[PDB]
Amino acid sequence: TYIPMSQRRSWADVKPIMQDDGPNPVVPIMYSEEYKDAMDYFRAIAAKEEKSERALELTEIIVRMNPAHYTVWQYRFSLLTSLNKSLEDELRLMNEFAVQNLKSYQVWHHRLLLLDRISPQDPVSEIEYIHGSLLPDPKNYHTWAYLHWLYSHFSTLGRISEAQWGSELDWCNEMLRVDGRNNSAWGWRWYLRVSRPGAETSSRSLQDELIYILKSIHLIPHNVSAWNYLRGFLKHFSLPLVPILPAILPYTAFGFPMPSDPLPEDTPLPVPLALEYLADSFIEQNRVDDAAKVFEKLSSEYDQMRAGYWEFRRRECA
Amino acid sequence: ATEFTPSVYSLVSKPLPSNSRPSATLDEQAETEDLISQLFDLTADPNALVSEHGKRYSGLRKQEHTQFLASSFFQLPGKFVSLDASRPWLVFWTVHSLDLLGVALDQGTKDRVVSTLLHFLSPKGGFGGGPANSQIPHLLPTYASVCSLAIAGNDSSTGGWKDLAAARQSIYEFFMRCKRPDGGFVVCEGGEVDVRGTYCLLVVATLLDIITPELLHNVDKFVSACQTYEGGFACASFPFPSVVPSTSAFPTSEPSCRVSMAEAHGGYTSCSLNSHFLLTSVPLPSFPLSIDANAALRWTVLQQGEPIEGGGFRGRTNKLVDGCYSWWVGGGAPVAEELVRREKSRKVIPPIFNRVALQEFTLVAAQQDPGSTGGLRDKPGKRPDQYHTCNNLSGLSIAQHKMSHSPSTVSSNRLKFDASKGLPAVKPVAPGGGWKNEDERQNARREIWANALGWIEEEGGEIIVGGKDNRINTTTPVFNILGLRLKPFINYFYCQE
Ligand SMILES: CCCC[C@H]1CN(c2cccc(OC(F)(F)F)c2)C(=O)CN1Cc1cncn1Cc1ccc(C#N)cc1
Ligand SMILES: CC(C)=CCC/C(C)=C/CC/C(C)=C/COP(=O)(O)OP(=O)(O)O
Ligand SMILES: O=S(=O)(O)C[C@H](O)CNC1CCCCC1
Ligand SMILES: O=S(=O)(O)C[C@H](O)CNC1CCCCC1
Ligand SMILES: O=S(=O)(O)C[C@H](O)CNC1CCCCC1
Ligand SMILES: [Zn+2]
Repeated sequence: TYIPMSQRRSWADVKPIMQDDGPNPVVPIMYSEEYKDAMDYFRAIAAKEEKSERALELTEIIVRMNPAHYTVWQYRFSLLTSLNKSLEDELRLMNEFAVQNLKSYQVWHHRLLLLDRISPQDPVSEIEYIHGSLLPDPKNYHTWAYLHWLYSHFSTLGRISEAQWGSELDWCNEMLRVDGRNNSAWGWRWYLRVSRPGAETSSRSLQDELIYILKSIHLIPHNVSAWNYLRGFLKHFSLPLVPILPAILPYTAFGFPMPSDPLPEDTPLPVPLALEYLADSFIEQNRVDDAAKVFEKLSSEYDQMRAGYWEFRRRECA
Repeated sequence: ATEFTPSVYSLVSKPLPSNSRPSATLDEQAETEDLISQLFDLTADPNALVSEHGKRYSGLRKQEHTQFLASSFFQLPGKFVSLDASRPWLVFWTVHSLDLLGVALDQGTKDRVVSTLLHFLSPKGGFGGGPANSQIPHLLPTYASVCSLAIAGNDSSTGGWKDLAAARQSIYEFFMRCKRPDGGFVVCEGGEVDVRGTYCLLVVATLLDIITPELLHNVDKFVSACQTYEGGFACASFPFPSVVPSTSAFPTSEPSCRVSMAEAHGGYTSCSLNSHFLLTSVPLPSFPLSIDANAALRWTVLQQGEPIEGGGFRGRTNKLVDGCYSWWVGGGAPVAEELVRREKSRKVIPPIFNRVALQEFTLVAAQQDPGSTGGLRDKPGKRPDQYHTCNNLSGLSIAQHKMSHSPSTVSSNRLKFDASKGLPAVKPVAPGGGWKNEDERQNARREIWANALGWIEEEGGEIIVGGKDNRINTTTPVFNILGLRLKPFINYFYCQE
């Protein structure tokens, strides 16, 4: 059974402070006895600004019941730095939270502040933890954003070696092999190969990248993630669309990869984003009437959910 | 008016093709397709007058949804402790949904709303997620509280607006304590940095007349660098400093470059488009840095689902449709469309998304099954909640009513603005942080006010799927409150009438 904190010897000197809602608040929550009691004493602790081990224990009790309680996370971090607590132990506690499905923006931000303050000479073991943590949800948005932050922050300090970037691309390639429709891994590939300040831009790398993109499309012709990456790639590097059109035309019915001579089964034609490529190719050649006819068919036949948008594109040609 | 907005029931429903390559994404997609398409098959087509015998009627069950929200004014069960740091959002989701549904609160209930929120306001500046003796201020509760006071408050001594006016300097000071040199904001002391914070802060600063040059410096650059190769926006951008290997990675005001930190998402795309749009009103030199509006419009329309998934919006590529993205993605469409319109104008009409299919998703798939708790939800198989009720209805409103930002309305607003009326200027934190002089400050006030009141519903652009009893009220793009709340609220703080 529950022992209230008013009956605990360790807390006898503390006068709890009630929540100040006013007389008849809207959206009141029927708090458990444990949560109300803990917050009553947290209000007193935070009022006197006590930085102590019992305050530390109290914050953990509260964030286990409400992991999105940003005020108590803020107080917890100031406790850790004020008491000079082991930040590696706290990091292990955050690993347990994930295992126990205690999750929020506030937990992920707490993890970031820990890594920033520890400031490891080599973050390799945190990188490897983040990779493993993606197994139950390979698209967790907070995890992917944290991974971006980790590599960006520690590369700014000069602490990401070339071997580490190489194994990160290897891991990214494996993620996309296991699920080519994981748009989060495509986004990561873009950071690794295009946007990060240390990425190489040569004629070899552009050719390699285009080969990878085209092979990905031929493996899964209806994969929107791959089509968007192709269009972003060409646009970002100001590359013409026409020379690649041979690899795309079979989907609208030389050197770079071509579609399979028998197309994969369950590949109904035409692929609407292939038609968009063709239309934009016509615009590149100043053949505005040929582009307009493709947009018209996208609008009335092949991508009718977007009929108004494709009609907007058709009119732009005139 | 519906030539280019075909009904879901008039189109062929087919699964997303597999290309003979199974994956976990496709398993989940196909399972969701079966859930939504089976409910559509059980439901009478809303566009038909001969409702099939035996099939479910899809009319908007406004009274069920009203009673769903009624618990907010009595008590919430213990499970809501997970939102105990977001109680202003529980208020906002409730009172904005009632506005959209056309249900009035009596004055005593409004007074309770006002009093509750004012107990969340700290004298040092800003609203927290609960009482000021319990929680520190936070940018997101500050937006939710300010909008809720626009909806439920008034200009009398018990109406809460006069307390907001007296708090303007302290709120501004909170905003400046949140400010980072690279243009981001922390959401609270020691908190995370993303475009949700920028959006919530710019709405409140716009409404309360507390914008200054020092507050806005680099804010446009932070947001612009969140745009990804897909055309939507990520949560944040990272500022790399001028010197490669650096002894510090803390943000700086003159980075060598900025890089987006995750994939495009409907929630962050909504915040980014809305923030950028608010910044275009501000008369600073070569400000705001531009975005690729055409890419953002393309990304927006590509997130509308296929007929087999009922025409709802998904939040990101290769994830699932979800009713709440009717607001986050659908509600960004008029903003993206207006920015595209300005780009075309600078270098020298059919609807841009399927307005009909989005309403069919709301009516058929996103309502709780009839005769039950009421409320709206993510998708079939999910419990309804206040957050999906608000955002389903906000998105339905944008689909029903054709919204646009009207240059002639903005011109009329400029002609009527009275620059000799206003509340006291905020005192900047740094000596040179304010406007250069009174001509500059009054010009800024005029532009920001006149553009904030520039959104109109286009005459004859209404489309109410299923008949006029499904009509809800018109929300405003960018702020997401009714225009009839926005106008008296912003007029109070700029002393216009
Ligand atoms: C009643 C419970 C709803 C839970 C929602 C909303 N939600 C939340 C809680 C408190 C304030 C708030 O603010 C605002 F977004 F404006 F509503 C938003 C969350 O945390 C988690 N969600 C899960 C969710 C449902 N469908 C899509 N998602 C993804 C998602 C949406 C928004 C944010 C953010 N941020 C993060 C993730
Ligand atoms: C004003 C304000 C606070 C705006 C924010 C709105 C908003 C919807 C933000 C979404 C952020 C996010 C991490 C979504 C992913 O969650 P998920 O993986 O659970 O859902 P998903 O599968 O749809 O992406
Ligand atoms: O939110 S709605 O679905 O429109 C309202 C509910 O259906 C209530 N239905 C009642 C049934 C008995 C007769 C009076 C109406
Ligand atoms: O006077 S102010 O500083 O403006 C407002 C109060 O001091 C806020 N103090 C609370 C104590 C308990 C934790 C949450 C904050
Ligand atoms: O105004 S119109 O669009 O011509 C048609 C009305 O809105 C019909 N609404 C229905 C009436 C009977 C009960 C269920 C709703
Ligand atoms: Zn949702």
